[PDB]
Amino acid sequence: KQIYYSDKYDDEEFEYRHVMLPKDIAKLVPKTHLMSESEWRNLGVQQSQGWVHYMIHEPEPHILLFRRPLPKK
Amino acid sequence: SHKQIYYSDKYDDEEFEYRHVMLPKDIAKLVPKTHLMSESEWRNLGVQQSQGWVHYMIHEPEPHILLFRRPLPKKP
Repeated sequence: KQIYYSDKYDDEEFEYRHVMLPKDIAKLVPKTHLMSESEWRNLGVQQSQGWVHYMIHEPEPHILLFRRPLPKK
Repeated sequence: SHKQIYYSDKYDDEEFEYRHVMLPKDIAKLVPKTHLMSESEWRNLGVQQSQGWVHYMIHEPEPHILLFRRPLPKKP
């Protein structure tokens, strides 16, 4: 498999997006704490900047929810 | 599923920058069977990406997958 990034969906202050990890590397996503910008890059998830892991997902561990405030506004 | 379309990483080389959008199989049919798309055509599918992308090939085996590519600068 490979990593797939979705389309962005934004709200009143955040441009949203989530990554789809192959179950292969999903078993490296810590379940106890959010990943640091430096942490997820080490996984394989290449993105721009300002994209930060904002929420832990216990149900579906292969989905990394990312956030970032609207385009350097 | 608040999302269905998926973009892969920009695997590139010293000539062209690649990527490939992945449509949900419930749309493969709206994808022109006989010709390559124009920016307008794929944007219509809902594929959102940088303007410079170009539909250079139809993925025969599994058609629901769009194959884009763009030129990588430096010579020229």
